[PDB]
Amino acid sequence: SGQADMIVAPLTINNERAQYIEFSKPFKYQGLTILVKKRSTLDSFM
Amino acid sequence: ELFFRSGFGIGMRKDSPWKQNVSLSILKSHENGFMEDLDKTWVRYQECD
Amino acid sequence: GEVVMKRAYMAVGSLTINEERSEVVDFSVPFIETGISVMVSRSNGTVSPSA
Ligand SMILES: CCCCCCCC/C=C\CCCCCCCC(=O)O[C@@H](COC(=O)CCCCCCCCCCCCCCC)COP(=O)([O-])OCC[N+](C)(C)C
Ligand SMILES: N[C@@H](CCC(=O)O)C(=O)O
Repeated sequence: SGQADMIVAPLTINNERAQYIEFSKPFKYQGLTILVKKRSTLDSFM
Repeated sequence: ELFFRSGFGIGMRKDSPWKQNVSLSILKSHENGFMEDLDKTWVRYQECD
Repeated sequence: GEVVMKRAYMAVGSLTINEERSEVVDFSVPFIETGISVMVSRSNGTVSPSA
């Protein structure tokens, strides 16, 4: 829309976005990952 | 395991008179170790694990 | 050198994008991430000095 002249952000290079804007060479190589929720249980000597 | 291994880029418009020199200044900063400086100071902290 | 001298229009292979090449040839988006890594024969491995 002309509001911004550059997007300096973690913008993922995609086929969808590449049809409209010019991505640079990646400054960070990465991928998609799944984040999930994370000692000793010796009750006693018996 | 990692999937959809697409990186992060700088977005500019189709014309983008800066498109070529931005990419050349990003490959240069990988080789110079500048991006390893940024990874050290912003990404590699390792508080607890 | 083949693409630079117009002997070929493409250089599909294991070419790594870098500074000097991008000033004479027009690379595409990477299809696999590489870099520089060090391969060392494993040192077997031992127990900690304070086990
Ligand atoms: C390495 C082996 C070689 C050496 C072997 C030596 C031979 C041993 C000789 C003899 C043992 C004779 C049988 C008595 C032992 C208790 C059994 C019992 O039912 O206790 C119950 C109550 O116990 C407790 O919860 C308290 C035990 C710890 C605190 C100490 C209080 C005094 C108990 C001892 C008084 C001294 C008696 C002295 C006269 C005999 C067990 O409670 P629980 O909740 O069911 O526990 C399950 C375990 N869990 C919690 C891990 C899941
Ligand atoms: N693949 C590298 C050469 C191999 C290397 O030296 O790591 C290149 O295209 O120049």
